[PDB]
Amino acid sequence: PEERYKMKSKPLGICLIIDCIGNETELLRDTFTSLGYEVQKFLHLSMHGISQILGQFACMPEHRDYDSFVCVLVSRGGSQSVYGVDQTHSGLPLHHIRRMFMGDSCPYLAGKPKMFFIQNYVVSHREADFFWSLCTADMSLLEQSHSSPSLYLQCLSQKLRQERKRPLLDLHIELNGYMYDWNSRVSAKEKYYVWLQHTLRKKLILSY
Amino acid sequence: PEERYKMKSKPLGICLIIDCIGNETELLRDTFTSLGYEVQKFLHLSMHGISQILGQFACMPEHRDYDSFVCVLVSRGGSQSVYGVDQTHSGLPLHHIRRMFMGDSCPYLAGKPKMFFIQNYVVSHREADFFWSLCTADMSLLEQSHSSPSLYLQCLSQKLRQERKRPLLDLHIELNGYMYDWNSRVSAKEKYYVWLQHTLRKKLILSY
Repeated sequence: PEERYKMKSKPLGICLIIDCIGNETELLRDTFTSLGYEVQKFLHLSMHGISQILGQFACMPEHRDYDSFVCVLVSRGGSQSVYGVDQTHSGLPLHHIRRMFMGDSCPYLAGKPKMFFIQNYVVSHREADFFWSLCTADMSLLEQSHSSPSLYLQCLSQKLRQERKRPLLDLHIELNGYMYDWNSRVSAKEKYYVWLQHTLRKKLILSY
Repeated sequence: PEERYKMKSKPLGICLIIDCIGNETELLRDTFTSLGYEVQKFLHLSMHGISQILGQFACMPEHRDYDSFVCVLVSRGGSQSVYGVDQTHSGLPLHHIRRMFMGDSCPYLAGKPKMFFIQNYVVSHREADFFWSLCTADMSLLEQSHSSPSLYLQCLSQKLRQERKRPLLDLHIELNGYMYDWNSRVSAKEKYYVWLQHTLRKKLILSY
């Protein structure tokens, strides 16, 4: 009875990683490579560079042969937007990003789980099958150490790599609990806020 | 290892039902009574009546002895607000509702799952442990038949009553799929849009 997203293709799908800060530390490259994804990572992209690359990945016909898609984005930004490496106050809207992968603009992934994991650093029907995890943290953390991976990326890597058989949603609940516990022990500026929004229609497990 | 919210008290908690339309049809009263909740239902409340009652339920000291809280609200409203039976265009903000049950204003439910299931009809740290399911539907459905329960309430009742051992989140995923399938077969005005937002930190199952 219980429906589950088909997850059998080899690779499971493409995992697009855009790290505009430099602290992703291969954590998710290694994690998703280990889960069976084909990872392509890019560094030092401006907003225009981000759109160029996102546009190209949304158009690949090889998605047709894959069961899912993963996108990891690490960037400075505002609420609901990313700046890439640009010094700006009007960033690339996040909704414009997910918009590029909706069924109409991206037929090849129609009916397939499209997962977005975003680490943002800020200054203090066609929409079914999307998984959108957004972590916001204070920009001061980058001034202190821009090469140190956020706890969100570390925890995400740990959970997916160590418990790939549990549903993604259940792992994310534990990540929620993990971030809440961290937040309760540190100063305001060291905290991580995690927002999750999804339109999944079936149980999603990143493995066979 | 896997954490799960404590669910053993008798009753599991209070289930507050506010039906300002008249179509709840005892579906959730029966469902939650069957799961072990003490149900209290109110009808024909204005925005002021809704706040009066919500305020009283947020203050009950008996929550101290319960493991959770459930609130079902059925009302005409705007986006993110409910009018109760008032003819108005500025309703009671939904965020003002959840605000009344946060840890600071509601210590007795601190660390406990607070579940809100809302059916709205519209014209075309302190925040951990909240589960917020909001269904929006077109007001024209009430003109046609204000006593007919929405499919959202019917499906919710069916899932919880027939599969009380599965986590609430997994049931809600199936409800998502159920609503998407319904939406794909009918006209715009008969559709139901479901928005889910939560801050759960552990697996939530409404039974022992």
